Amino acid sequence: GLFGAIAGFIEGGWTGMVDGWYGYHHQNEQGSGYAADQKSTQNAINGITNKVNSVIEKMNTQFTAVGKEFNKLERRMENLNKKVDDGFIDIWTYNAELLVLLENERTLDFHDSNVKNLYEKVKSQLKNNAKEIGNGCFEFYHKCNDECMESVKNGTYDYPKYSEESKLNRE
Amino acid sequence: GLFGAIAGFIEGGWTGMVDGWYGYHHQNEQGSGYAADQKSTQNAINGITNKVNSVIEKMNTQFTAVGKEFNKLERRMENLNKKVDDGFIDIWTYNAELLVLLENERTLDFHDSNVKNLYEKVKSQLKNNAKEIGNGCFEFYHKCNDECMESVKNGTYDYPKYSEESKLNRE
Amino acid sequence: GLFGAIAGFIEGGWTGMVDGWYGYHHQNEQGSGYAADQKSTQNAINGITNKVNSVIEKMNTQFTAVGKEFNKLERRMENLNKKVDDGFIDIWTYNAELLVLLENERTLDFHDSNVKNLYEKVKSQLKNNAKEIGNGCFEFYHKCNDECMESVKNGTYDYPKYSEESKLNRE
Amino acid sequence: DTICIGYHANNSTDTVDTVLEKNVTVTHSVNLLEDSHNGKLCRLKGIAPLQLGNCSVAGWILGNPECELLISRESWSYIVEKPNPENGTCYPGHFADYEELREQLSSVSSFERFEIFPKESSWPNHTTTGVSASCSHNGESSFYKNLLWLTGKNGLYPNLSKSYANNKEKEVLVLWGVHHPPNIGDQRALYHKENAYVSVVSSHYSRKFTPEIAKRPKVRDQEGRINYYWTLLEPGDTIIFEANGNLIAPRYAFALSRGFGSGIINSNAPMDECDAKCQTPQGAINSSLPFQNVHPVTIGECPKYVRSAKLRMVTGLRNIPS
Amino acid sequence: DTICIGYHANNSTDTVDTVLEKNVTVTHSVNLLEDSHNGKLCRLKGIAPLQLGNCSVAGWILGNPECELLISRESWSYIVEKPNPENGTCYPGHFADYEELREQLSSVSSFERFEIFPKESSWPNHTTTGVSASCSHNGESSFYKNLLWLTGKNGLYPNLSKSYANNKEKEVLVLWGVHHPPNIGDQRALYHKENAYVSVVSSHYSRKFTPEIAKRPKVRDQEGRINYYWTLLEPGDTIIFEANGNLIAPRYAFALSRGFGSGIINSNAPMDECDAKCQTPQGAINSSLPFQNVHPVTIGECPKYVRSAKLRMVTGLRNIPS
Amino acid sequence: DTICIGYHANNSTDTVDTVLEKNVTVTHSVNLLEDSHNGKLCRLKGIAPLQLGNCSVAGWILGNPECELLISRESWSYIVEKPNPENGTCYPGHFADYEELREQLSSVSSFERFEIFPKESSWPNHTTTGVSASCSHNGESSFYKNLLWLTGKNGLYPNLSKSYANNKEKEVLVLWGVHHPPNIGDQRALYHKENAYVSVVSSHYSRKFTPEIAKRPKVRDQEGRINYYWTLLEPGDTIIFEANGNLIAPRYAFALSRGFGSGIINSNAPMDECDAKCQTPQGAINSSLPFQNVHPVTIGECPKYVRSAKLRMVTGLRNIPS
Ligand SMILES: *[C@@H]1O[C@H](CO)[C@@H](O[C@@H]2O[C@H](CO)[C@@H](O[C@@H]3O[C@H](CO)[C@@H](O)[C@H](O[C@H]4O[C@H](CO)[C@@H](O)[C@H](O)[C@@H]4O)[C@@H]3O)[C@H](O)[C@H]2NC(C)=O)[C@H](O)[C@H]1NC(C)=O
Ligand SMILES: *[C@@H]1O[C@H](CO)[C@@H](O[C@@H]2O[C@H](CO)[C@@H](O[C@@H]3O[C@H](CO)[C@@H](O)[C@H](O[C@H]4O[C@H](CO)[C@@H](O)[C@H](O)[C@@H]4O)[C@@H]3O)[C@H](O)[C@H]2NC(C)=O)[C@H](O)[C@H]1NC(C)=O
Ligand SMILES: *[C@@H]1O[C@H](CO)[C@@H](O[C@@H]2O[C@H](CO)[C@@H](O[C@@H]3O[C@H](CO)[C@@H](O)[C@H](O[C@H]4O[C@H](CO)[C@@H](O)[C@H](O)[C@@H]4O)[C@@H]3O)[C@H](O)[C@H]2NC(C)=O)[C@H](O)[C@H]1NC(C)=O
Ligand SMILES: CC(=O)Nc1ccc2oc(-c3ccnc(C(=O)N4CCN([C@H](c5ccccc5)c5nnn(C)n5)CC4)c3)nc2c1
Ligand SMILES: CC(=O)Nc1ccc2oc(-c3ccnc(C(=O)N4CCN([C@H](c5ccccc5)c5nnn(C)n5)CC4)c3)nc2c1
Ligand SMILES: CC(=O)Nc1ccc2oc(-c3ccnc(C(=O)N4CCN([C@H](c5ccccc5)c5nnn(C)n5)CC4)c3)nc2c1
Ligand SMILES: *[C@@H]1O[C@H](CO)[C@@H](O[C@@H]2O[C@H](CO)[C@@H](O[C@@H]3O[C@H](CO)[C@@H](O)[C@H](O)[C@@H]3O)[C@H](O)[C@H]2NC(C)=O)[C@H](O)[C@H]1NC(C)=O
Ligand SMILES: *[C@@H]1O[C@H](CO)[C@@H](O[C@@H]2O[C@H](CO)[C@@H](O[C@@H]3O[C@H](CO)[C@@H](O)[C@H](O)[C@@H]3O)[C@H](O)[C@H]2NC(C)=O)[C@H](O)[C@H]1NC(C)=O
Ligand SMILES: *[C@@H]1O[C@H](CO)[C@@H](O[C@@H]2O[C@H](CO)[C@@H](O[C@@H]3O[C@H](CO)[C@@H](O)[C@H](O)[C@@H]3O)[C@H](O)[C@H]2NC(C)=O)[C@H](O)[C@H]1NC(C)=O
Ligand SMILES: *[C@@H]1O[C@H](CO)[C@@H](O[C@@H]2O[C@H](CO)[C@@H](O)[C@H](O)[C@H]2NC(C)=O)[C@H](O)[C@H]1NC(C)=O
Ligand SMILES: *[C@@H]1O[C@H](CO)[C@@H](O[C@@H]2O[C@H](CO)[C@@H](O)[C@H](O)[C@H]2NC(C)=O)[C@H](O)[C@H]1NC(C)=O
Ligand SMILES: *[C@@H]1O[C@H](CO)[C@@H](O[C@@H]2O[C@H](CO)[C@@H](O)[C@H](O)[C@H]2NC(C)=O)[C@H](O)[C@H]1NC(C)=O
Ligand SMILES: *[C@@H]1O[C@H](CO)[C@@H](O[C@@H]2O[C@H](CO)[C@@H](O)[C@H](O)[C@H]2NC(C)=O)[C@H](O)[C@H]1NC(C)=O
Ligand SMILES: *[C@@H]1O[C@H](CO)[C@@H](O[C@@H]2O[C@H](CO)[C@@H](O)[C@H](O)[C@H]2NC(C)=O)[C@H](O)[C@H]1NC(C)=O
Ligand SMILES: *[C@@H]1O[C@H](CO)[C@@H](O)[C@H](O)[C@H]1NC(C)=O
Ligand SMILES: *[C@@H]1O[C@H](CO)[C@@H](O)[C@H](O)[C@H]1NC(C)=O
Ligand SMILES: *[C@@H]1O[C@H](CO)[C@@H](O)[C@H](O)[C@H]1NC(C)=O
Repeated sequence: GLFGAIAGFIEGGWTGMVDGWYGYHHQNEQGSGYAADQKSTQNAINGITNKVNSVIEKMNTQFTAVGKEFNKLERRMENLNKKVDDGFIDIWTYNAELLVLLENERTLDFHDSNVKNLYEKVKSQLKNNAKEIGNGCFEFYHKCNDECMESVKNGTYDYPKYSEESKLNRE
Repeated sequence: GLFGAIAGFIEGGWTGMVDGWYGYHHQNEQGSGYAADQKSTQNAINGITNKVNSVIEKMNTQFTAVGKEFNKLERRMENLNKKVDDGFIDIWTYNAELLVLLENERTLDFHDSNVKNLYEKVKSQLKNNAKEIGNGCFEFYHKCNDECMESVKNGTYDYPKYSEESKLNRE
Repeated sequence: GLFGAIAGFIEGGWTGMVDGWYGYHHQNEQGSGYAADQKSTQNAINGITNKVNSVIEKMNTQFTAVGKEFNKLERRMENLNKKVDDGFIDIWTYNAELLVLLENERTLDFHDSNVKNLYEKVKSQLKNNAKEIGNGCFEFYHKCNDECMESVKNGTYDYPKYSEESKLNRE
Repeated sequence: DTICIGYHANNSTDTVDTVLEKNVTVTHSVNLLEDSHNGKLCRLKGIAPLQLGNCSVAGWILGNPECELLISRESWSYIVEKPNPENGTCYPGHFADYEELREQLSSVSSFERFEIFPKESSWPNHTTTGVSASCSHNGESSFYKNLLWLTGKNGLYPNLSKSYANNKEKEVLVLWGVHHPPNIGDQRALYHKENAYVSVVSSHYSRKFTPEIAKRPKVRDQEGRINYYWTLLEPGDTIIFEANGNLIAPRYAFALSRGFGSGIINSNAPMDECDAKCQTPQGAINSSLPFQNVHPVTIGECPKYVRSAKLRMVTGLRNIPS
Repeated sequence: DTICIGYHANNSTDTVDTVLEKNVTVTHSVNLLEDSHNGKLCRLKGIAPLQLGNCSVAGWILGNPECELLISRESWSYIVEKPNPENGTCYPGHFADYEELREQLSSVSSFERFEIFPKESSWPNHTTTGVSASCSHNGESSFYKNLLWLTGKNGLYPNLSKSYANNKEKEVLVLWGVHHPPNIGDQRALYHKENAYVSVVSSHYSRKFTPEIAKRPKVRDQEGRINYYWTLLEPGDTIIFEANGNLIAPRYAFALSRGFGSGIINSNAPMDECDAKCQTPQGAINSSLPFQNVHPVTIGECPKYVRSAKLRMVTGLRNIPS
Repeated sequence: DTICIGYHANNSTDTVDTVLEKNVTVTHSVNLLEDSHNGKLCRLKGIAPLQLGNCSVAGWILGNPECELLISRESWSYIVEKPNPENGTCYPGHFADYEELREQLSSVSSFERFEIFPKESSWPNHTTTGVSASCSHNGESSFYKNLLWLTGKNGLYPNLSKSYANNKEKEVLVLWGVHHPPNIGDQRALYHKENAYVSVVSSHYSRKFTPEIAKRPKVRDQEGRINYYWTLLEPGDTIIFEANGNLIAPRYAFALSRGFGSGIINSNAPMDECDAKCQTPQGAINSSLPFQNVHPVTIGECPKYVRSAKLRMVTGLRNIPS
């Protein structure tokens, strides 16, 4: 991936998360669980919806276009008509296939960027109150109940509220 | 944004900076102020200038092309001429609109990358002589007059010249 | 560069590395040397090979297409044939040149991303057992023979095996 | 206590192609390529088409006796002709500018059929009962229902000179023929003259036909020919026929009403009580996708035809499960 | 003491479309789509065009009496014809290959007008004063200024056989006509013969015209017709006219000088003392933008026509102020 | 002890263009634009072409005496005609639908030459020895080898009426001519008649030619003309010639075998003992690149023609050494 998140420092995907694309996985004293981040996932849905919509909108409706007949003394004009039809078909085929290739790549890159940015958000929230174990997880240096977990999810984590505890546990 | 800077960890823009795209904002004992980084801004201007120039250059001058007349027994040839004209117009319309869409997206992504890279440059200069408060700002752990600020701007910051002071202030 | 690695915090290239694109440069008691990372380089080779292959595959073989003759009373049809030929040539020229431009940019961006991701991998391996000197190098806080260097290269570095030594040397 | 950041996975086998990698298994995708059709000829926005059956465009517009089923149809969304029709010009000859007439009829949405020169009020001095075994119907000799073979009456073929003014406020399609007998005996035996002429003139159309007598190969047990001719009459113009023999006079004419979206297609698909917004010779398309690989010939509001076998666009992620 | 990294913002209302988001307000942008024109017909690089006025291409090139203002023009950058001209073929008839002649004249930058068969030195045994009320001028009967209606002289129409060699080093456009009277009385009354002929032959052009006498509808108070014909004469070739009647002889000819960038357009825009590098039927375009939605018909060096209403490319940032 | 992460560099001068920067020096690149050719006409997949030499398509297909070297060739991959050939219609005249015949022959892979009307078995009452000095060979008068100039025999030109049935299971190309003498003395002197006729009829082809006698300019020391005509005969159809004079009878015919990939090109490049999959008028192309700027006219399996001077795609990195 371009941004090193998907198939990068985060090695695999979670089949257990079934309500979104990018999400979390918390495990505290009250238990564990998966939960999809709705803001980032919704932004991706809006952007990709607008992308596919733009692709369809730039393909205007093809109206009536039928073949033509030519008598035995109009072979040049028949071959010119065929050349026109075949040429336009070739160009539109090339356009469609190439567009789908390139924008497929850019879509996967877009998801990779969304995951990288989400990870950087959570990291920028936690700061040194947790250590960065591999695979894109954070090991907390303090207690974090469901209140604190949901505080991290919606981007409202309180750093000074645990600086004493984390500085003590870091020994 | 793809690189999480613009509309990312830096939330908004500065109307007070009127001399460039990407810039700084310093506040020391001598006062505060905005100032645009001229190297990064100039690089963006060069790249985007070359992009628009390339777009215009790939659109070669359309020379004389007028309609044609056909008598009452040339309806097939008239409709073929129309099919050619309409087809080429459709293809060029599609090309222009799609190109503008995609390269608009890539231009905004380009700016986002420039901001992210500038922030990473300043961070790589300051190291642990300043702490990373949110919104893309740095809180200095030492004294920084206009000499030091301008040393950070032009990318000539001296790390050991303040390591003692910063290590003392970090307590 | 979009990802700030090539022509970014890593300023230049190594002519001394002749076996790959992205690589290393180790200097320990046993000596120094260059060595290309084969996994990342091979991934880049596969991706770019598939890109050029896709470009060639979307350009289907041009089969026989010769000019046509027209008598003195067929100037409109002659000019229509010319309009068709010239139009298709113009469109294919535009497609080829524009495609090469844009995908050249995206290829250089792809390399920049590969270098940035490799650096982030090595950093995520070393953690605080080495300090981040500029230009994309790591200064080890402990001893690292060829065994340890090759452990860093193939992505199998052992962090706790040197935490005591590095914590002592960090004083 | 730990928190992790990760991404979705599933059992999806959806694959797409990318610029760096082919056959990438993804979590979610949307197909943009329509390949399905119902294999039937359907109505276009409720309006039914015109099936010609075993009749060609020439046979349909000239009034071939085996095409009487097609006379009642005066409005359609498009025209279906079998790939190679059976009943066309039953009496052999050359149809002048046949393809141009096809192209003209391709933009016709409806017409009004009316006998411009009623068969029993126009030629009191001529015979209007000529028939041929080459244009037979129910085993007996017959002739076109939109033409009138003027032959000899009481042993004379007087100089006829008729005309018609366009009292219809629309374009009027006029058709006629010119007879070319094989030998001189049948020529004099049919038109009582040795050097005849036909003359058709309008405000901007003007042509004069001379019969060419020669020995020609048998086509449907006939050595003589009938060259067919047609013209469009603008609203307000007057067409003048002057003849002394060898004129296959016009009987019925057509007042044309133009319309876009119609056309002539060759198809063997059967008609059915279906309605669609898109019709192809292979069948009707019911889709909102931007591309289709069913057929390049389209009628109505169709997707854009491409030669591709697969156009799948990824919406989800690279599926990396377990 | 603090230092921050941020980005520009302003009061810009410029919006562009992106692949992920429509209507994105940006700080700086450049419009690539020209939609403005001056609504006037201008000179192309200083050279003025040829306004035909109420005259068609046929009327201009045949020397219609109401088009004498157009004779002095022998060089132009392009040709403007009104959408439906008024003064064309004043004497009715068919202009053979009219559209091909239009296409030929579309690539002409200038020509030399000269009387190839001077009216008072060529036909001493024929009358050269034939005029018609259908081609009237100042209320009185008249005729084309580039043609010569040869009629009877002292009661005889001798056998004329003239020719011309191309002494001009360029292509020479030759025009002539063939008269078709309504009845035999006017035929014999005008040409003293019953079976006339016209014969025009060159090195590679060869055609023979026979008058067709028939009753035709009135067009501009005329029942007879005049079929118009033309040909291009290569440098060095000789054209031969042989006739004994019904020949509308050529009077003036044109030595053609080819040129690219010219053409024939239909426009109602007025001429003005303006100069431009790009001309459209809607008006002249003064722009350096790569696209335009003004009109697809262009002359000179123009932007590429597109059907788009807006093509704005972002140069600045996403405008996120206050 | 230190470890570094860096990237490759070399002495490469390869430059490519990017959207943000022109003339970027890169480490590795691949050129996608073929500009080289061998400047020779080569075989297409082993099969050699048909070089016409100084002969045109008309001269080759009519049997011009200076083109006897081309009779032995009955199979080719494509056809090469010199830009302006020398030996075409040696006896002047108009070749009807010449360009359409060229287009027909462009899709022919081989044919069988056979004398349809053997010169000494078909016209026992006519002379088959007519020759002209305008079609000379070895300094002496001669005539086409695929046509037969029927002249007077023992002072009479009887009514001839021959025919041919298609016993070849393929399309049969038939050619013939119609003679137009300059004056009446040579007309009666050659065909013993004053009002002759030619009549060619098939199942769907039918035309009648009348000789036009007039004074025409000299072309190759000839005032008379010969209008050339041709037709395609479907498998199973019968063609009928009826004439009493002025018929340039057919001698040899051609049974056509269709084939794709062939065509007619104008080139001055010499033939050589080379084989290629792609042939252009400039020369043969031996490449696997997707683009070429050599020539737009292609035969075989060629790259797609573009007007570009450089299409280099970067594979390596931005070369930043020392
Ligand atoms: C002509 O084309 C139209 C347009 O495609 C087509 O109508 C479509 O049919 C499909 C399938 O019948 C519809 O898709 C369904 O939509 C409904 C409402 O949105 C959903 O409830 C369905 O979702 C799931 O539901 C089931 C469980 O409840 C699942 O088991 C099932 O697999 C579905 O995944 C389902 O997606 C679609 O809405 C219509 N579209 C329109 C505009 O009506 C039509 O069938 C075609 N043929 C004809 C003859 O018209
Ligand atoms: C035909 O097209 C040409 C090309 O566009 C056009 O000429 C252009 O006119 C504009 C507007 O008059 C010019 O733009 C100006 O450029 C000058 C010099 O660069 C600047 O000083 C101006 O900048 C600002 O100045 C003011 C304050 O001093 C501002 O209040 C004002 O709003 C401006 O923003 C201004 O941008 C442009 O330079 C020319 N281009 C050329 C090549 O001359 C011409 O008007 C069109 N019409 C005709 C009949 O020729
Ligand atoms: C027609 O086109 C074909 C296709 O391009 C062309 O054949 C090609 O010729 C080139 C050059 O002769 C071949 O490239 C070589 O490939 C071999 C085997 O892969 C390599 O060993 C060579 O590599 C290097 O070797 C040298 C040192 O040992 C270097 O000094 C040298 O510079 C090379 O860099 C070399 O790259 C290519 O393999 C063939 N292609 C095929 C399919 O055979 C042919 O010449 C053209 N002309 C004709 C008349 O056929
Ligand atoms: C004619 C035609 O087909 N037109 C058309 C136009 C625009 C479209 O846009 C899309 C489209 C966009 C973006 N995404 C998905 C998509 O595939 N989704 C599946 C996954 N789904 C996830 C999702 C992720 C993981 C498991 C389950 C759902 C989600 N997350 N949250 N919600 C509410 N849903 C989002 C939508 C689909 N399809 C489109 C189709
Ligand atoms: C026919 C035609 O229009 N051709 C054409 C060709 C190439 C172009 O390239 C550009 C183009 C490039 C890059 N940028 C800007 C642009 O919009 N700018 C406005 C902002 N401006 C900033 C800027 C940023 C914020 C406030 C004020 C200025 C700046 N920074 N420094 N300077 C000296 N200027 C840079 C240029 C504009 N316009 C182009 C137009
Ligand atoms: C008709 C035609 O030309 N078709 C075609 C199709 C697909 C292609 O894909 C490529 C292609 C891809 C990716 N890379 C390189 C390339 O330029 N390389 C040169 C550098 N080389 C480096 C390399 C890097 C630095 C020094 C030396 C080699 C390397 N690393 N490891 N190996 C084994 N090789 C990789 C390949 C080249 N060329 C292609 C050409
Ligand atoms: C991938 O896994 C999904 C499940 O997450 C599979 O979708 C499910 O497929 C089963 C059949 O294999 C469907 O079962 C049906 O359920 C309905 C309603 O309960 C019942 O009435 C039927 O009799 C049948 O049992 C199930 O509905 C379906 N799930 C959904 C949400 O539609 C999917 O098939 C798997 N893919 C593959 C390739 O196996
Ligand atoms: C967005 O803000 C800018 C200012 O940063 C506005 O541009 C300015 O608009 C005012 C009028 O609204 C211009 O005032 C004029 O100034 C000249 C010279 O001082 C004076 O002679 C005139 O009489 C008039 O007062 C001002 O020049 C202009 N600034 C520039 C640099 O051109 C802009 O209008 C704002 N946008 C919107 C949509 O309001
Ligand atoms: C850039 O540097 C490379 C070297 O890394 C240059 O390639 C080398 O060029 C030399 C000649 O300048 C070649 O020398 C030849 O070597 C063969 C085999 O040893 C020998 O038989 C010949 O007589 C000749 O001396 C050398 O082979 C070649 N290297 C390779 C791998 O092909 C390259 O020329 C430099 N670029 C420029 C523009 O100077
Ligand atoms: C309409 O078409 C049918 C065939 O589809 C014609 O029937 C043929 O008539 C010819 C007469 O020469 C016979 O030789 C064939 O054997 C018949 N074939 C069949 C299958 O019946 C019919 O004659 C046509 N009628 C008209 C008026 O064109
Ligand atoms: C694009 O967004 C702008 C604002 O971001 C829209 O401008 C406003 O449109 C609403 C209509 O919904 C008006 O009531 C406001 O007065 C507009 N604002 C101003 C400052 O005029 C604009 O309409 C949007 N464009 C589209 C196509 O929706
Ligand atoms: C040139 O055009 C004008 C009209 O633009 C012609 O004037 C008309 O002449 C006809 C003669 O039959 C009258 O019926 C009309 O009433 C006239 N209309 C007007 C507006 O004057 C004029 O005759 C034309 N002259 C030539 C030589 O073609
Ligand atoms: C692209 O850049 C290269 C160098 O980076 C240019 O090569 C030099 O061009 C100058 C001309 O301005 C010459 O004086 C030098 O001798 C060239 N260098 C070498 C090694 O030959 C090259 O000209 C540039 N291309 C373009 C189109 O400007
Ligand atoms: C074949 O072409 C050659 C020229 O390529 C002809 O030779 C010319 O014949 C004419 C006869 O009128 C002479 O005036 C020329 O001087 C000759 N030129 C040369 C170079 O010889 C030859 O006559 C042609 N033969 C046929 C049968 O067409
Ligand atoms: C039309 O042709 C079909 C052959 O498929 C035949 O069954 C049918 O009877 C024919 N109908 C008429 C009216 O000729
Ligand atoms: C041309 O037509 C206009 C009508 O707009 C009229 O005013 C003018 O007098 C006419 N001029 C000539 C020469 O016919
Ligand atoms: C063909 O023309 C060339 C002129 O390049 C001449 O040398 C050669 O003798 C000619 N051959 C024939 C058969 O006319």
